Amino acid sequence: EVETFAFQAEIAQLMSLIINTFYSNKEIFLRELISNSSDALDKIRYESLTDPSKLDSGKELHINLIPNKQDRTLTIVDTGIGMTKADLINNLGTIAKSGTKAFMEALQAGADISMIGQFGVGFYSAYLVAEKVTVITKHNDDEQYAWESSAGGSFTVRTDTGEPMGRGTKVILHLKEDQTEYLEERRIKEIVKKHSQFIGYPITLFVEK
Ligand SMILES: O=C1NC(=O)[C@@H]2CC=CC[C@H]12
Repeated sequence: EVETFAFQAEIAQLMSLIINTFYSNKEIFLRELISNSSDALDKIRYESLTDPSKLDSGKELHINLIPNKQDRTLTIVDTGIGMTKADLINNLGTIAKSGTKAFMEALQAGADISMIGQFGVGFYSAYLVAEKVTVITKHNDDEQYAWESSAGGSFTVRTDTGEPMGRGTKVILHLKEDQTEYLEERRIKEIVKKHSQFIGYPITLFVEK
């Protein structure tokens, strides 16, 4: 059972802008996704200060970067608070609507794509380097879901049958053919040290086989 939804017109417009605009500084996608992971990890850590049982699905708070040249995927895994089904369909899209509008206005005033995170829609910077994005997520109050979109105006949501995560979010970047440099270890290290050197959680860069 796969459910297909339409993006809001404004969100689809943002995705087309990111995909079509000529912009060479693509490497900032990693900074945005790492920052999204750090924000979700902050949330579950704060919630556990008043409720230790919220960590029953995993005490570790960390971020993993997993490149896979065989599948041509780059995966950003965090053990943060995760996302409910309403998040995937309604809540994050409500927030992204006003953030997109502010992002569009700033761009016409001289801002560039690298400041996308200041408007709360940094996730969509993933489409600078990815033709398809899959998001596996598990919230303490909901089931494990798989979100997916190759842009084009629609996204799908399904109950995930893969390996259970416990809690957190898994963002799988199906990279474009000419963006395979972000599967190389030295490139990922250089980007992490350049834009994410002070993240308050351990970032483990997996290496390939
Ligand atoms: O992680 C994510 N952030 C988003 O804005 C996008 C839509 C909602 C949930 C899945 C994606």
